[PDB]
Amino acid sequence: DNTLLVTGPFKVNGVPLRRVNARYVIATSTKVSVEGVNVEKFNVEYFAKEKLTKKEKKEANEIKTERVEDQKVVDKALLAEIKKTPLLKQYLSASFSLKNGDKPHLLKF
Amino acid sequence: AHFKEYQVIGRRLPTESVPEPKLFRMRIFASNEVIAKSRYWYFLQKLHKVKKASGEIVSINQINEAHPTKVKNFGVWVRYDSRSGTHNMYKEIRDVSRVAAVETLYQDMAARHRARFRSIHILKVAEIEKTADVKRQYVKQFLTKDLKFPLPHRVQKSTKTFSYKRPSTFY
Amino acid sequence: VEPVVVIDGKGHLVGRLASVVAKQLLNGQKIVVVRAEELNISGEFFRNKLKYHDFLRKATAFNKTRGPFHFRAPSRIFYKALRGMVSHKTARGKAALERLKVFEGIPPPYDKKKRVVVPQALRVLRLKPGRKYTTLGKLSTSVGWKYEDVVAKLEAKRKVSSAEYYAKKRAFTKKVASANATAAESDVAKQLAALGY
Amino acid sequence: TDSIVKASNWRLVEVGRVVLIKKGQSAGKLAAIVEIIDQKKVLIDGPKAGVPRQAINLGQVVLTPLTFALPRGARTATVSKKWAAAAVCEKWAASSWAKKIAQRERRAALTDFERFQVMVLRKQKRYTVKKALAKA
Amino acid sequence: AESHRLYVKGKHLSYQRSKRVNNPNVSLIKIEGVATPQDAQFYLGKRIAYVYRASKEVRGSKIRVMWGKVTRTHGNSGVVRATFRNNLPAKTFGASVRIFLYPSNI
RNA sequence: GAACUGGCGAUGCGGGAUGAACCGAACGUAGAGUUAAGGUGCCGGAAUACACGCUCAUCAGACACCACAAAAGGUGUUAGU
RNA sequence: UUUGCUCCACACAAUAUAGAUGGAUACGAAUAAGGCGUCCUUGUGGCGUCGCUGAACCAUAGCAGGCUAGCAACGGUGCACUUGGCGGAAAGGCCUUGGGUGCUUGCUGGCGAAUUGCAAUGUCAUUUUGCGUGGGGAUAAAUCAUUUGUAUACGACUUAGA
Repeated sequence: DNTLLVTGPFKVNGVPLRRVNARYVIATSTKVSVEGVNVEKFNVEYFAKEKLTKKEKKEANEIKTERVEDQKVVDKALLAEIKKTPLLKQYLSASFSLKNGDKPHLLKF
Repeated sequence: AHFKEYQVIGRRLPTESVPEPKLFRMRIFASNEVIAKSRYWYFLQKLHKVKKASGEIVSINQINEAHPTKVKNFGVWVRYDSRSGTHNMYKEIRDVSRVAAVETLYQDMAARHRARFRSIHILKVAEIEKTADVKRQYVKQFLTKDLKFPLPHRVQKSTKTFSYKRPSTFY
Repeated sequence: VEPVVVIDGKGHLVGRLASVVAKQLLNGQKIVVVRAEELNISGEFFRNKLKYHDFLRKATAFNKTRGPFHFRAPSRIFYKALRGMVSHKTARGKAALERLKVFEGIPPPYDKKKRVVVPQALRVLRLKPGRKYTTLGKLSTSVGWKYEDVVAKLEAKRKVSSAEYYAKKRAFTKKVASANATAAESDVAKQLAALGY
Repeated sequence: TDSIVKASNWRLVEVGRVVLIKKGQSAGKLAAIVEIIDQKKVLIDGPKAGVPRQAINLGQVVLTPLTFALPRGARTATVSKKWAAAAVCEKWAASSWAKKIAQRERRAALTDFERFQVMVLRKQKRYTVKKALAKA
Repeated sequence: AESHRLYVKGKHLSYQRSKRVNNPNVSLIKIEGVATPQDAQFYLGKRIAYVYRASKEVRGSKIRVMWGKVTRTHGNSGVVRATFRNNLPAKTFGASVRIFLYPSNI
């Protein structure tokens, strides 16, 4: 459904296996190789919300075990590729933000 | 506008009493072909008994400058109409090509005598091949040996509306 | 880009500075203008004195108290020139004009802050060398401002204190530049130089 | 004693003066002034940098402190030969003006990972400099 | 860190207008940093949010948002034209406003 | 007071600050784009654009209709014969 | 006037915002001249360097930024104190001494984050007021009415009265 499968990895910055919209990301020039990861398991039916009825109203106020060992399988294959070039773990752990004087039409990502 | 020079060659329409008319040629500074042909017919109506309905134009060709990177001195002879009469002037311009020289000539006449394009007639323009035939001091000033001069008081235009230091006009 | 912009009014042209500043206020930038006694007006001092006398003639005939008020301070002259360019009779104009305060000299809220200039309103960048100009403090004390000398004395005291500040600042920055030069040509310095810093 | 004046020299325009094109189609290259048209415009040529031989207004160029020998009205083969002989391109490159230009375009060409890297390196350099700022 | 801004600041200047007739359907936005239409062409199609506060809590918040987008450039100095779902209330002339980086082309 | 035409009267809209007649253009209700006449320092939407000159006024000048100035002069300054 | 008034701390409400979202980052003067460094005979001095914009400089990694372990230094920074100054133009701020305490991403590790489901400002600021606590602080005047006549159309003014 025209979505991008992404991961943090979850060990680095706490972002799980997820899908995002391609119009809501910035493709940086930083590139790592993801060969050696078996992502053909995931599809549109892998992420189902189990839609809620109108009667169940949350007045005041969990995770799939299949999802958590799938995350643990993929992220240990990603971090082995991360350890080759230096400072990528720190780069992926740090957040992105615009400082004073940053012009996004002049910035290269 | 930005001027170009054309040769325009035309003649009268051929009749049985006289075929092959004499094929007059003129050099016109104009913005384009339409203005060039209009000025050609204007000056031929000033010279000979012909008009556009009675004649035709056999050729129009752009004449670009032979050496566009040689610095020349041109002497220009001009008629212009003032508010009270008609006068002849001779002005000389140091510049790199004929079309740019007549562009600065039109600007100079419009600036110094308020003469418009409709009032200025270009009699002729010719390169002065020898120095000391230059007769105006404002162009003879730039012909001296080892000419050099400074440019005092540099003003640099800024992109920001606020500057964070007092600017300098050193050059 | 800034919360408050402090403009040193020295050497500026009155109309060009006012047309910059009025657009800044209407866009929503807070402006404070200091040293209003050192503004410049192009033209002879006698021409601008004659202009102010022509303005000073104009008053309401049946009651002078409701007429045009002829303010004499240089800051209020600048305020007049700027209120001419802001549509002050509307709520948007009033909200714009309350983002502005103009002073003679540099008061103690702003003597420790950073002063900027407007290069498209500076006299040395705008006028041809040779044209004559005026000083707004001289014109204003010619037409009736009473406080030209007390501002001069306060400005002399402030400049003495500021030079005492600047000597210490220069000594500290020479120490920092010396330490940066001696701590350069290390591996982190060469990597930063390769990366552009 | 002896008479003292402040000389106040600045950057004469003459033949052989090296200029930097400020704006236009070249916009940042070097040229050499071949001849002087009038007070406001000159004929320049920039044959090593690919600037064509042209007349140009003096407000579109910036004069550099570099000068070399040319006769007036020299054609582009002689201009290129004297430019290579005087070797003014690396003499321009050795200046802090050209280093500032190169620094500006390098900082423009940095990416986000390189910006993270310069932040880490600047933190390390700041640590060692502020450690040096405790003994003097 | 200490900064978390993922948008570009801008100012709501005015409506689209002639000398004496304004048009509230199109607003004029000064994005900071851009000073030419060629640099302003990067920001076309980006979402704009005007974020303001109110005293009365409506659905868990006292902060209300008005959404819009950049449509075209305006003039020679990098001002852009913006259209919103409901037009901006015209007391916000000079108010700050947020230009987000989505929908991104990079 | 007449001749030919176009208008106003009978007609709003953009421009000329303002105005029956001028310039542009004639009108169902809306959306998008492009313009006319007029403009782009600020009021005020839009270049404190670019280029060549001229002018310093102890009443400068700043745009058709249009809201005025002449004869005569000036080693002021510029360009010419 | 039945326990009122002010200040301090947080506790909850209400009230709005001309419009935070890394930092308003301090010589003066000249511009047909300067700034900085250095040297000397200290000057309107000699020598070197810089500008050509802030496209800078500083800051900037961590759950909107967690919980822990170690290394290297004796630095950097925040908070409440504390010593000494300076600042009256609208000072209400700037500098400094000492100790405490927390953090340190200068360097190397360990654990956590998901489900806000493909975005929804996704809520983190400061402005005023009230009501509670519990801890200090202090115990007035003005007006009407009477009177005066230096005042006066009436108000107002000037006087007096435990």
